[PDB]
Amino acid sequence: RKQVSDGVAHIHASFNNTIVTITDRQGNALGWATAGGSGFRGSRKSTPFAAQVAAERCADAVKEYGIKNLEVMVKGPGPGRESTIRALNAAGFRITNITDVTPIPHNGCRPPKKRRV
Amino acid sequence: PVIKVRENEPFDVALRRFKRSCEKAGVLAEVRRREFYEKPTTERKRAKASAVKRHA
Amino acid sequence: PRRRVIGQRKILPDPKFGSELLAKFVNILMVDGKKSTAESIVYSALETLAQRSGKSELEAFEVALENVRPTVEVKSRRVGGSTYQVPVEVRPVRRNALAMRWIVEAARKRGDKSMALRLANELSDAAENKGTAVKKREDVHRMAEANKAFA
RNA sequence: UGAGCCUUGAUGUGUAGGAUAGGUGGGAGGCUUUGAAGUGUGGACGCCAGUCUGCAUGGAGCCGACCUUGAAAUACCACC
RNA sequence: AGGCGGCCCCCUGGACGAAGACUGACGCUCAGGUGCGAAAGCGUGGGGAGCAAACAGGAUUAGAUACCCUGGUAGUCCACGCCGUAAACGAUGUCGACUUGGAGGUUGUGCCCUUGAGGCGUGGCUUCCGGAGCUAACGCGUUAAGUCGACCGCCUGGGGAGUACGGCCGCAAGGUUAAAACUCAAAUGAAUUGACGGGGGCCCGCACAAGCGGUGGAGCAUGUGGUUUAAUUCGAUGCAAC
RNA sequence: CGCGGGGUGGAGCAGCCUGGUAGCUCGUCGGGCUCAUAACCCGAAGGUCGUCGGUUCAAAUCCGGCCCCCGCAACCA
Ligand SMILES: [Mg+2]
Ligand SMILES: [Mg+2]
Ligand SMILES: [Mg+2]
Ligand SMILES: [Mg+2]
Ligand SMILES: [Mg+2]
Ligand SMILES: [Mg+2]
Ligand SMILES: [Mg+2]
Ligand SMILES: [Mg+2]
Ligand SMILES: [Mg+2]
Ligand SMILES: [Mg+2]
Ligand SMILES: [Mg+2]
Repeated sequence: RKQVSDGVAHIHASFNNTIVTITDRQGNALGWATAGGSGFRGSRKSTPFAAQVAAERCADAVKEYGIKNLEVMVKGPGPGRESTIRALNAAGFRITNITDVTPIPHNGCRPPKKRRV
Repeated sequence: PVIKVRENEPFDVALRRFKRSCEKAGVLAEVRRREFYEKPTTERKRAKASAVKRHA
Repeated sequence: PRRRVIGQRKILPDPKFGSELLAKFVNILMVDGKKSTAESIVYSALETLAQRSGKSELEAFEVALENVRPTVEVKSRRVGGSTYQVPVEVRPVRRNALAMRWIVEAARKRGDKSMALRLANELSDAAENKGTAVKKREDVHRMAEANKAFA
């Protein structure tokens, strides 16, 4: 049902949690998986291996939709920056676009203050 | 850094290229800079320090 | 040592078969220095396993060890306040030793009437993967697996 | 895009086991040119065993108590 | 000066320079006086995304009115005003003059055939190292803290106290000017040897790790302490007394 | 009293939803681990599955009475 040949794969690589989300060419989701939603908390949450695992899980989930070719959207810097992509490659999706959509502000919005440790 | 995969090219190589592109951009560094707000004074001080370091 | 990396002392093989591993096992078993008793116990254990399995005394020893030895072992790093118990690749030299130690511990724990008999039983359990040492190995592996995340 | 229903097609692994046996009554043969074995398979389900077909190819056979089972043929079936 | 960074237009200040032309001391500083003056704040009116005092909850914590997280009002933004303080700091008043230098950078400009980005030199502007010199040294150092001149401003031990009281200014917050009594023998400044750092780098020890056995729990030996005794000889007291 | 849903390890919730089937959140102890309370895993004790009978090979799972908790509207001399 509602099968697709190729779709976008958003990886939200952050300092806290890596998010893997597989969506349509235009922007309609099918299945997502998170490193925190794989059975990992705190120190295990922000991890390349965990990210990889999450990616694998996502791939497993989306295999019902008949996806063959793949494109990946990269958002933010995290521990799972390339590990995630490696995972999906291993899972067997013929990667075409390694898109980077990192949210760099052009000096507008005020950031929060420094963490004094 | 929007990166496309060429024909007759491995995945690892593509990944490496992407990494290089990222490095060239300095996106991660920018994010780090913007992670927490910097007071202008502090930034200026840092710049001065960097300049000092440059002189060897 | 902070400075010294030295080649370890030569340990002579077992009198009955010709095995360094067996000797090492005996040493591990032995405390206070009573080697001849320990050796005898080991021999007895081997005999019972042979009587049970109907196989070679050393080969059986080996596969039991194989069944109880892990590939990955956790190690504390202590960088922050929270535990950073990083898993590390274990060398084939000390892995064996660790397995032997585990076996010994299991034997100690066991409540059969002869110590030789106890360890024979442990060996048997290892062969059929159901004993205490094997269980310990399993969770060690699980612990490593959980935190294999770190490098 | 939900609600039923006259209706017509799917659906039923306790382990014994030919393997995805719901039961209760009529039967030892029903089906076939309102086209039988075997072959490429689309889509499904799925216990991954296999289970229901759509369409093409092929043109004269698959099944039945079987050995099993607390229950027997999906050899024909109605009440559902 | 405070400051000011998307872009584009309008209005406009100033600087700097090059050839030249002209005025002819028109110069300098500045008590009082006037204007400008980050931030926060204050005032009406707006505007309000984020951020974020206060504030709330969570943690953390011995406690946690904090640091940390989630949130979140004033404020941060404009409009015309007030405020008039900042470590407004080059901690160096302002101007003018002179004295071996370099590496540069920045911003121009004029000749020589630019015979090529370039070359000759040669003027303005800013940064670092540093000679003479100077200083308490640190250091500053043709942008002086050097050698002189002018002119001001301000200091005269610390604290009390840049506070009181009074004035003047302020819507208010307060600002400004500015004491005294009493009190202390120091108060500092630079640098030096040290030590120390929950600074940095190096190395090392059974220091950790990895391991092997303990003690600590029991009884016994012993020694101390504590209590007790007529007397419990006295000393030993982190390691380095038991 | 009429009707509807529930009695599930120490507690609550899935398994009923059309027989072939004890899982979830903790709680408790032990082990590993940390300076650790904790976080985290491994292992275990802990349930006439309201009660009882019936159909059946097979029920906590279908039904019947009975008991308890709740919800429901209802009148209440
Ligand atoms: Mg004249
Ligand atoms: Mg302001
Ligand atoms: Mg205001
Ligand atoms: Mg905050
Ligand atoms: Mg609080
Ligand atoms: Mg002042
Ligand atoms: Mg300033
Ligand atoms: Mg001053
Ligand atoms: Mg200098
Ligand atoms: Mg005052
Ligand atoms: Mg003791």
